[PDB]
Amino acid sequence: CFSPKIKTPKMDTN
Amino acid sequence: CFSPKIKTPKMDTN
Amino acid sequence: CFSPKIKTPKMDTN
Amino acid sequence: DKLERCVTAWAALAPMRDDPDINLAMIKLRIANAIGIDTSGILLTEEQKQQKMAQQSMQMGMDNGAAALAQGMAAQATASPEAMAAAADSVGLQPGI
Amino acid sequence: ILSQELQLPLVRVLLKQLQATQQIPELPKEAVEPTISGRGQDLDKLERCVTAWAALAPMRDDPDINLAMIKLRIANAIGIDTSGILLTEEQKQQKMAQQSMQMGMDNGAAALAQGMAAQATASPEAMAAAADSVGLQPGI
Amino acid sequence: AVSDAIEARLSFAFMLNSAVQRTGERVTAEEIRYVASELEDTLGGVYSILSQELQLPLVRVLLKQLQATQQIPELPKEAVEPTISGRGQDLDKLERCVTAWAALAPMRDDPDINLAMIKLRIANAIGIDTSGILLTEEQK
Amino acid sequence: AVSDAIEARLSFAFMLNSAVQRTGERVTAEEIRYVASELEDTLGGVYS
Amino acid sequence: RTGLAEDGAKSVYERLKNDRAPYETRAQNCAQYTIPSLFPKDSDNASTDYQTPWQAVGARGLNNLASKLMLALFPMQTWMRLTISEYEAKQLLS
Amino acid sequence: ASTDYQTPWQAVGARGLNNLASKLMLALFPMQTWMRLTISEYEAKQLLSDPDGLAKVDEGLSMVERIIMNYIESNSYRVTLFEALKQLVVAGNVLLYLPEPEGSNYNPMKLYRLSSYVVQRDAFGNVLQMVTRDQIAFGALPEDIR
Amino acid sequence: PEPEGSNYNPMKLYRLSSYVVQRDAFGNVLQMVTRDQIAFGALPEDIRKAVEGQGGEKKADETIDVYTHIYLDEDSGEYLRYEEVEGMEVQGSDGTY
Amino acid sequence: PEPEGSNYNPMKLYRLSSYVVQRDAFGNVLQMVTRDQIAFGALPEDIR
Repeated sequence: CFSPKIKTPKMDTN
Repeated sequence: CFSPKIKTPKMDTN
Repeated sequence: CFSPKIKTPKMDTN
Repeated sequence: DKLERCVTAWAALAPMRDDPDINLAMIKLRIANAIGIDTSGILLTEEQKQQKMAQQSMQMGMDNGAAALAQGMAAQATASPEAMAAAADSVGLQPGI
Repeated sequence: ILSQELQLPLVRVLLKQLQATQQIPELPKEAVEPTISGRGQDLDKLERCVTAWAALAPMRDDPDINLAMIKLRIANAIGIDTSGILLTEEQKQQKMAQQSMQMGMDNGAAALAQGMAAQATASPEAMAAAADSVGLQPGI
Repeated sequence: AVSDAIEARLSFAFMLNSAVQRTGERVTAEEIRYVASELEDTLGGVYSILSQELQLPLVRVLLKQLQATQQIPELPKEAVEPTISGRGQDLDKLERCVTAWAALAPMRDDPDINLAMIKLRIANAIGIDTSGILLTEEQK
Repeated sequence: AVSDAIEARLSFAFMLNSAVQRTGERVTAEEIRYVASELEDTLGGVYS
Repeated sequence: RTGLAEDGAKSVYERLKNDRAPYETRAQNCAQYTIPSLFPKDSDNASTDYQTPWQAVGARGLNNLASKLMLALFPMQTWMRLTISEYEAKQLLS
Repeated sequence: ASTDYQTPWQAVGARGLNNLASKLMLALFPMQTWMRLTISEYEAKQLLSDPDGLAKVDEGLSMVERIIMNYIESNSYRVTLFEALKQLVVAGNVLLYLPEPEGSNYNPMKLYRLSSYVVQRDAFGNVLQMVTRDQIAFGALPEDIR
Repeated sequence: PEPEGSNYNPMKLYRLSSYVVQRDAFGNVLQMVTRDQIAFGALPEDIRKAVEGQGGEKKADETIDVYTHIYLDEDSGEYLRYEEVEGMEVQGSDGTY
Repeated sequence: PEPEGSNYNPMKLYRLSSYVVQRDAFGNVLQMVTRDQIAFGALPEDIR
């Protein structure tokens, strides 16, 4: 259940 | 059962 | 049971 | 001085590199002979010309093969998330993070 | 007169003396020597042809003028020996074949490697075969 | 007049640049350069002794003293020192090869001339040590 | 004349640019540069 | 101490002062006409006045020569080189 | 030591001599290599089979003359050669002795002025014999001579 | 002079009036003597003991003639060196070059 | 003078008429005395 590429435009930092 | 390429962007250092 | 191209990126010396 | 005169004389033959009429090898030998340098080894032997042709062929072959291999190997590494984890475990990386 | 009185007898004696001591190869007996203040003249003649032939370079694609004839007349006008200067018909064919033979290997090596690399990476099991072949191994 | 004449010849002996300035009249740049070359050549005459008399004993003593204090590493015992007005000579030789080798650049794709041989002869003609300049087959 | 002669050699000893300028006559540029180096060279001795 | 040092350092110095005397005389004469204070006499002291020579080429010549020798023998660039015998070194390293 | 050498009334003599020796020194012993070891072309090709072997032969000869040039500079030959050239301008005669090199030590060659040596030479021009004088102190003498 | 660590160690210049050299016709330097006129206060400690031990009271400003003798040794062809003050060799000044 | 912090600390110049130096023939400075003529108000506290 994982995907490698880093996501930056809208997602929250957490 | 193995994959050849290095995985670099998000993988845990392990 | 053989493949022609040399394998270079992740494999070990053996 | 003799060598540098040959190079300048030979460099003058560069414009006619693609000339289909003149035997440029014969002119190059005649130019070197007229200068008076030792002509032994300045001209490539037929086997040496074949070797240079092979080396540049192998240069394109290995360079294209290295590019083609990595693109193909990368595709199999990212084919599935399961194979995606396999690449990490191979190089020593981890999927869980 | 010092060319005849001094230089030429000097060369004549040296040729025989160096032949007796084997310091020079035995001459064909048809070799004459001028003492010239020569080879530089031959180089000067050749340089004129190259420059004159370079004047023909912008007209390489001329459909009217027979450039091969013009080059021969230029070489004759200079006075150099034209034996072997112009490529023979079999020599031009050899250059014709060699040009095709070259990129035959260039595209052949490029095409062979790309397919070979692709089939090596066709499936992970086949990829271990490449590793086991060259001495590599999957499990590291 | 005699005072100027004696002062003129004393000036040349003492390397004074008033010698190229001359007693009077108009002067030219090129001749001043050439006669100044005469001054620097006869300059080498007077310090030729001081190279052996002063420069070498200075270096020999300094080499031993700096070795005793460990300020320099211990010399291999096979190292000799010339005092040269040297390394600049070696740099000049190398720069000549690079320019000479750059003349070979337009014919990089020449199918006839063995460029590797030409570079070796050029390097030999310069006189530099050719060990390692040409790439070995394994390095290539 | 003797005043100019002494003042000329005193100018060189004091590195005055009257020495390159000269008392009279015509002067060229390139000759000044080479003799200006001489003043810069005898400059080395005085602060050594 | 035996040999040359049997007399003693001071005894040797005083005996050889006579041998070096002509060179001192010549040095004083050369200084007299170039730069009198460059090579003072043994009797010269803090009260000695050195007259300027009537000609200036000697002082000008000495300074120019000493400076020009200094640039030739000890320039900013390295004037000594350590050279290893190329054949001997190659016989030691591979 | 007490002799005073008068300046000549004319200056072209000293001026001409120094210029002559310096010009002779520059032409005879320049910074560039002034000698080359030449291998006769025909014999070499009779002993080696490829032009590559002939090229490495020239490399070895080029190395040898570099060592010779390095030896000349490291042993101050140019200092001694310039003095010899000055002696040749005024005397036309000088004897150069090259001592046997002991290791890599400083081994300058000894210059003999015309007043320190004699040579006998036949009309054909061969050196029949030559004697040199060395006036060396007892302490400075080598052990064998001592 | 012998360097002491990184300390400022300028070399000493002796004018012709302060030294003598004996040299044979062959050109070899047989012996050299240098004369130093150094005040008692400025004397090195080793030289100072020689002056003090010999006898008498010397003012700090009083000048002392120090003679350093370098001469060719008969054995080994080396230079033996020592400093002499007031007719007596200084202890520890002996050396070889 | 010894620098007190970052204050303005120019170095003092003594002309030949304001100091004496004694030097042996070897060239060492045995001793040297400087003379300062300072007013009572301008004197430092310790000298005052």
